[PDB]
Amino acid sequence: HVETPFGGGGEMMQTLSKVRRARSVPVFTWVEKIGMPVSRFWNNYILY
Amino acid sequence: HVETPFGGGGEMMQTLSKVRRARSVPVFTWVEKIGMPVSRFWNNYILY
Amino acid sequence: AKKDPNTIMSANSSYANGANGSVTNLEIPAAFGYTPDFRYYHAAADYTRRPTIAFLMELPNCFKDTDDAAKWGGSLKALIEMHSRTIDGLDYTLEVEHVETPFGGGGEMMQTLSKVRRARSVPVFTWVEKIGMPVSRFWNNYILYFMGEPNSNVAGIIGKGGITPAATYPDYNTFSVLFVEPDPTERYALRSTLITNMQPTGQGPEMRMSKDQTSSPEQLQISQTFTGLQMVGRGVDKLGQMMLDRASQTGIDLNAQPAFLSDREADVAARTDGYIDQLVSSLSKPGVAI
Amino acid sequence: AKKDPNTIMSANSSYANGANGSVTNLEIPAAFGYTPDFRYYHAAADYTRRPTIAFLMELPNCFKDTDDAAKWGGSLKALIEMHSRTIDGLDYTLEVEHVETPFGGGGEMMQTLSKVRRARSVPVFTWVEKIGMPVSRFWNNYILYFMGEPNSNVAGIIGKGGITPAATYPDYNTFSVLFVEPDPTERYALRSTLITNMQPTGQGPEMRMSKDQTSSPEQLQISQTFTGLQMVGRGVDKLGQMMLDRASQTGIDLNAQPAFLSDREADVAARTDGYIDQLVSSLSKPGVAI
Amino acid sequence: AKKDPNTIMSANSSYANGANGSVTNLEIPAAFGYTPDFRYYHAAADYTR
Amino acid sequence: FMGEPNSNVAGIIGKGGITPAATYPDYNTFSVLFVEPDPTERYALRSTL
Amino acid sequence: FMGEPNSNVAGIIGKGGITPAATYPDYNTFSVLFVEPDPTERYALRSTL
Repeated sequence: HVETPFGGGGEMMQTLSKVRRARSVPVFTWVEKIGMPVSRFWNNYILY
Repeated sequence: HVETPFGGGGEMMQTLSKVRRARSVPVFTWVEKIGMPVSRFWNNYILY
Repeated sequence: AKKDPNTIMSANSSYANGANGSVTNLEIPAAFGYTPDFRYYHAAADYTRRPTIAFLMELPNCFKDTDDAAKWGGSLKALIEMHSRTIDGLDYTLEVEHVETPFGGGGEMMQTLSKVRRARSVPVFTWVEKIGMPVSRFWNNYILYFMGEPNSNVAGIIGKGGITPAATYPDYNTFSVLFVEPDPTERYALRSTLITNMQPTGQGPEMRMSKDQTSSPEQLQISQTFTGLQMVGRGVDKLGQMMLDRASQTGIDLNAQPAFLSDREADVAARTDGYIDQLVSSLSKPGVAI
Repeated sequence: AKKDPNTIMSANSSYANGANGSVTNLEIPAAFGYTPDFRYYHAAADYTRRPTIAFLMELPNCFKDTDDAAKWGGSLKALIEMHSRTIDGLDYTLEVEHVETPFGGGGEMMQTLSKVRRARSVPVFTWVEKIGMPVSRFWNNYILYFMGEPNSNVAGIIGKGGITPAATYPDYNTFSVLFVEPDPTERYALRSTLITNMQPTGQGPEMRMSKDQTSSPEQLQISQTFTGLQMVGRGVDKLGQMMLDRASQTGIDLNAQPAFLSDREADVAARTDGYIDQLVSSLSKPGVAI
Repeated sequence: AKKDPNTIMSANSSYANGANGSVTNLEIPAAFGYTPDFRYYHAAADYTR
Repeated sequence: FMGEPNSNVAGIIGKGGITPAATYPDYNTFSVLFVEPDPTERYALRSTL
Repeated sequence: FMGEPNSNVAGIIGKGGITPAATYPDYNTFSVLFVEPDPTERYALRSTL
């Protein structure tokens, strides 16, 4: 919103300005297995 | 108020200047119900 | 029970000039020398501070232009003098300033007096709210009608016709108070300060609202701060002593006052079922042969 | 306490001719030789500057043609002497100028005395503004009537009749002031100055206006610089000492002055709902027995 | 409260000619002499624009 | 002869004419001598004042 | 003896005939000697003037 004083008393008049939305940042979590397949999968994905 | 020295000793003279009043910023609180009536109501209110 | 006749200053003079009550000699052999002496322990009795008494000395002239100025004055007097839960902010401590100049190069300094000053008092009264919220009403309306109104910054009283000019001078909407610290017996004044030009500064009553039905209802306390021009010296000590000379206590006993209940109400008597009624009406009276 | 008898000049003479108070002896050893000596620490007490005093000496003759000369003179006197918040711009320093020729081709030079001059004083008074705007009105009307008027460039007083010729002379619309810089006790005058031919120059009061309802009302600081023509010497020192001998301080004790209020107000005493009133009327007094 | 009767100019004359409200009397003792006097503190009320 | 809880002032002061110096210990304090005697109670072995 | 805030001048000057040299330190200053003795309070281990 935006404000402007409604007289000198200390009150404000508010006018809608803009509306937005949040943003997602996904984060997954795993536990390694015997032989470390998860780390191999992701590292080789990135590398190749 | 305002201020002006009454001599050099350290006493002070004050004169009334202005009067103002505080402001209200209402804040309601609710608890969600089966379905999601409150969240749906408010989100759709803002959107439409 | 006897003490050294030189324990009490023979006459209040020199630094003790103008004092009201008895003062210790300050020349009796005191402790913290080679050894203490039990012949002079009466002089080791110590000062202990006591609560301050505040007297209203003047009223604003704005009350005259209102209706029921008597009520306004009475409520102001009661609030300042009797309802005061606490009072703070009083202070007239001294302060001294010097200068420096090297005395050679070793690290020794020479000093010469430059100025002497004094501290300021910032009165702060506190109260606890009563049913009907009378204190908040009183102070809010004082500020709104005798000082200013937030939206226009003009006193509401000016709406009434015939308000005299010179309503902007402090005496139109300011008052005075006299503060005295007494001795334990409340017969002699030990300190005083005469502050004038007082009216609220900063915040007023709290004025907050909220809903929580599981919360326990709570008390309200009112804190207000005031302006002030404080005066001290021997002229005000005499005034404080004169004010405290009134409010004498001769003939007063707080342990022989009559009970505020003189007797049991008439309904209790009407009931006729209790301790005394058993003896009066229930038990038989055959006489005692035993 | 005791100090060396030779600390003070035995008699004021040579460069101390005309000095008023006691002047330290510069022949006593100082602290910056081989090593400071504690026997001469009294003479190390330092000079410390104290505020100057303004004494009005003469009035403009234009006051005579006005409706009330006493009011104009009293207002000018109070403004110069008692209402002056600060003063600045007094200076009578010396300044020496030399002519220089080389003493060979290696860099040396012979320097010879050529001239000696003195600085100037530009008094600047400042005040703080009061209800009704008396100071600004006083100064603006002074400039408008006893000095030029912007639309005609002629004095407003001459609108009247009978103003004598020679109205264009300094004695018509100028005054004089004597400035004295006293000692800590204000019994002896250490520095002095006598400036004549004084009237406003530069810019008068501010006189600007604006609208803003979200900004707190503000004070008005008034400044004014004046013309002058100063004198300094020993006759001026005698004049300053003669002024300072007056305004005696004997009998004055500000810690024993009576309070500006001697007793509580009559309306305050009429409410009978205070601290004293409860004792006087509310509580019973059956006596004390034990 | 009580203040000295001479605090306010009784009549608007001399340099106060044409003044509308109440103009303080300028011959009252001020706070910047030898010392201030508490009997004349009503006359120290300041100007606010 | 000591404080009273509600007012914190001695009740004796309700009698006018009580001299000043009522705050000193001699007004409202006393003294005692303690002795430890021997079995025959003729000689003092320990004492305190 | 030192100063008064409202005038920054000693009140004693309100009498007559105070010495013109009243502004020197010997007028309103004193001296003390500090000594630290031994356990027997017979010898001065350290001193300060």
